Amino acid sequence: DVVMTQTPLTLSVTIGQPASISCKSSQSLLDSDGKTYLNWLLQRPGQSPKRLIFLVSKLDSGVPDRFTGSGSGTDFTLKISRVEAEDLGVYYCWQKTHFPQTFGGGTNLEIKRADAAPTVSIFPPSSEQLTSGGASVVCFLNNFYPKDINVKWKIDGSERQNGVLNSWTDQDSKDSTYSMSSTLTLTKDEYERHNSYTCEATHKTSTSPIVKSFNRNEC
Amino acid sequence: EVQLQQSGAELVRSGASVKLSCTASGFNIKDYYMHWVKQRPEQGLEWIGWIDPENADTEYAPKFQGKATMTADTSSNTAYLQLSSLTSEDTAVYYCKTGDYWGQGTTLTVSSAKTTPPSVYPLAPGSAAQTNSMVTLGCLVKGYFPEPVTVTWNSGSLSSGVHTFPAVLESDLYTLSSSVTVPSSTWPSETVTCNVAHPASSTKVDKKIVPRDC
Repeated sequence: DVVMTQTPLTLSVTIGQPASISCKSSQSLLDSDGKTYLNWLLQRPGQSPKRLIFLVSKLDSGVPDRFTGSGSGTDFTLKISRVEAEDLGVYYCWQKTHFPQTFGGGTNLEIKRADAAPTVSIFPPSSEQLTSGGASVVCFLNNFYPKDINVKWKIDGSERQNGVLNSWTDQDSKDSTYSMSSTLTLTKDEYERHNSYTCEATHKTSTSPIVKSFNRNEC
Repeated sequence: EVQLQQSGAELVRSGASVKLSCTASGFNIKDYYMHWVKQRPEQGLEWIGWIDPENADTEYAPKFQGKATMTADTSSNTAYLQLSSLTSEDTAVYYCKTGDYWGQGTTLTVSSAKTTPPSVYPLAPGSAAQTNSMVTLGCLVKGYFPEPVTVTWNSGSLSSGVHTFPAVLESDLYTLSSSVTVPSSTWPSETVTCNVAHPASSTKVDKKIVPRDC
């Protein structure tokens, strides 16, 4: 199918400042009829998509003139002259020239704020869980900005990838930060064969990783 | 008043079929094509097909030919999307749309899992551990089916400083966690309890966080 690739994945915006989103198609969207069937959608969280542009550059009814679309061939751009609060959400490009019609992967507009380091907390498996024959180690990394963060688990000093489950909140409505949970699940037997457990976070706020650890034989 | 009203959420077992509906008001569905679109969080938006209710003509995306059947009941101004031989890959929001109007979407969940209450585990910090002016506690809510659970702290009285994470699917079961950050002045003298309701299993569990006082 025609692949629609959006750049960037996330755009950090400031209210009053411009924004630009790109869409590249794998094949020309110029129809043999001479028209180019490239649309833009906005989806706000938990809401249905709504079209703002059709035929590359035509604004839907009610769309403010702060929005402009351009493009031809394989390259398309959506511009917002000055971002407003109500513009935040995920924008998708959408081609109908080639059957079947296809959609880009989306570009999220999020609010820029000052960098904030994560608050990192680690928790051993509960005794209740350990009776189950399973063992989960939980790491919270809370209230950080920007959203880009790398989390690594170590067991007895060696990096561990298998058995990790991560989950992320959306940007907070009050403080514009992000939070994350990382859970490492082992069998009880494997858990009890090691002493040291570490959650390590790399985030731009510091050059060195944030390390939270426990040892089973310590407080 | 143009309005596309879609049918309610459905939860079905793998292999089943469902028939989603989309009822129009404020116009005649016979006048315009109706489309259906699938949306998943990871994989994104995918167009399924259209139907022309004026003549019942249909066109499907090749990938949905085996899977989707569109019909319309023009006498009741309703379009239907039947989805068959369902699998977990069909778990999605489905939208109907006509002209430049989208419906509100219908959530479809497809699974082979059996109803399972969560195992709820406390995430207790150390007491002797004095973590700056604030303390983070949590609960792990593991291996439940289906969604949703409802997580509260102190029976709903504690909402500030809470992060309840989106569920993720582990081997057909859901897991999530919730953290709460409280003033260290208050803890552990004021107790902290998570409450986790799972109506699908007739359960609601409370886990009081007891300080790990080594």
